[PDB]
Amino acid sequence: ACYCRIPACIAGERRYGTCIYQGALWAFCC
Repeated sequence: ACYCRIPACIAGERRYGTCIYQGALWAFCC
């Protein structure tokens, strides 16, 4: 499953792009 995370993805995940969500920037993680 994919999630938005600050400031990076958690172990096991990979960063696929960026989220713009509620005025902040996030790592898009899958």
